[PDB]
Amino acid sequence: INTLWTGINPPPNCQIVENTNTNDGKLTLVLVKNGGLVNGYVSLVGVSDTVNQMFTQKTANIQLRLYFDSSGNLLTEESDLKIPLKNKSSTATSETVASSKAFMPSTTAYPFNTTTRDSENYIHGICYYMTSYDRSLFPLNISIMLNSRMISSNVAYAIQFEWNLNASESPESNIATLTTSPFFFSYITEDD
Amino acid sequence: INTLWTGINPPPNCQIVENTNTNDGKLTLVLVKNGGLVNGYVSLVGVSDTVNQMFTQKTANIQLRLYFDSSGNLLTEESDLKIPLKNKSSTATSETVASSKAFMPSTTAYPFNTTTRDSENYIHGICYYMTSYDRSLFPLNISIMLNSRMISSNVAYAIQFEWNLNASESPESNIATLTTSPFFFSYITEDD
Amino acid sequence: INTLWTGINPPPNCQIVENTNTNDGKLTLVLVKNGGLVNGYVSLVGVSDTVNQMFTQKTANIQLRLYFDSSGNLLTEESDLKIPLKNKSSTATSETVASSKAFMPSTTAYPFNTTTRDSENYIHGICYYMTSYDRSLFPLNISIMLNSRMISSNVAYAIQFEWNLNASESPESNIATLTTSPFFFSYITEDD
Repeated sequence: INTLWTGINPPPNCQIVENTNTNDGKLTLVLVKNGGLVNGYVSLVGVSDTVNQMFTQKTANIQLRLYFDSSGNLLTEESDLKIPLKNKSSTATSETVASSKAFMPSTTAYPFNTTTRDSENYIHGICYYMTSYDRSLFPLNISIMLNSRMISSNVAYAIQFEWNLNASESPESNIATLTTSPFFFSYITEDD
Repeated sequence: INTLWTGINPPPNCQIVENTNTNDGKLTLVLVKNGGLVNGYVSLVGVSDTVNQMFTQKTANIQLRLYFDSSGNLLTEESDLKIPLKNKSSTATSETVASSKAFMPSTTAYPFNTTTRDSENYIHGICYYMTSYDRSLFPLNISIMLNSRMISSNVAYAIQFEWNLNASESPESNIATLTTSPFFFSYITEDD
Repeated sequence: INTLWTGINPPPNCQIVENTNTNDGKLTLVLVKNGGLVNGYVSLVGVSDTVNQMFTQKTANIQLRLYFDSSGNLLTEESDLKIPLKNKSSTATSETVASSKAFMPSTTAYPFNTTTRDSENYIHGICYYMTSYDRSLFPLNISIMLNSRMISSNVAYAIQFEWNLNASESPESNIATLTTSPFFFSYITEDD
């Protein structure tokens, strides 16, 4: 049960836009309990042509905000991911809510809405986008927020993924199925 | 047994130049089963005058292709690595064949030779090389394929590393035994 | 017991400057036993006024040198880290000197003071420093040396961290609580 994910290759379960009437992408998130820290693995695959065109320009920004409750269960209504996470006990969602907080980011490490302590609970790094026709690689800046702020009375934990493109003439086409490359990461996990 | 590796400080076990009939590099590969993911650790060291006199050029491309059978076993023949991977249980491999599939990259999140899913199963990142005389750092792109294509009937999985340099004037002498800094990756292990 | 650390959020446990009568930074370090590997986590925070004003220039290089005795305990004398690394069996240390070795960097994969092997035991990568007023990032260079050399007869293993700024005009203020973003690393653990 040391794993909590989206599933290997899942169906469209994102909402890359503050409008979209449905799911436009395909987030693949794999969290694994490693004692003190949690092991991250993140990768996005745009499903909606609207999201598949964003890159067509020269600069873009996609961010997905995830919110959990006090027991580490995804809150579909609040968070951009609209499909619950499950812990691989098959490849199918495992039952027995034995607490998923084990995968939750320590609020003592990653404090909520605090000043005189300014953010300093960010994850920064680079992932890459492989060009449609040409197989080139454009570096897109990725950063994980971690307990951004609780927008809801029922938000106890938060993990936010933000990809930022800012190059000179991205793939001008659409075959740009937009595929962010895997971004490996870790964060101090919540106590028990 | 969470560990499948090349062993600590192995002996020449690669075939880097697509020409050599002898091993010209020492590859260190360590895979550790961690829930639904597999923690990777690669580093490479040059052995032959040939390989070592590569960063003497402002441009290089070394690539190692590994192929395993349905039982997570390495195909020495089809691979550039000519020594089977072993599981930590001493510092010496452990016997029995409970199957090394648990370390094999899931052929569901990373499919084989087909279109409509054109690549997107690549892990791109950056590792470094630290000059001989001086102590300066050179960025050298790394990218891990993952089930490129079954170059043989008896191929179940494949993992291909690829170190590429592209700067302007690198340690041009020779002592350059060549050394990639370790690069850390993670992918979705095979079901079981 | 697979978690050796400083503890989520610690007290200035450092000694960056080769001067400071006392500590001046808050190093956050998490090691995790993981098969033949050790998954690391690193983030440093500036406490002193002197430190929090380094990034008021264009360059800087700070290095926390670490050393352990044959059983894997942090030798506070020789290190710039002045508080032993406790085991996580609460959020407060764990007893039973059943050995912390398993967390230590294999003296074989990473040898000590020697030639014919010069250096070749560094981990290089980039983490980031966010701007105080602007929400920008300035990439710094962190190298992890592993088993540098043994400066004392009681030195068994060592893990040296080095961060390096080398850009052009950094957050010239002081608000610079000097918070380096987390740096994920892995190294091959000592036999047992």
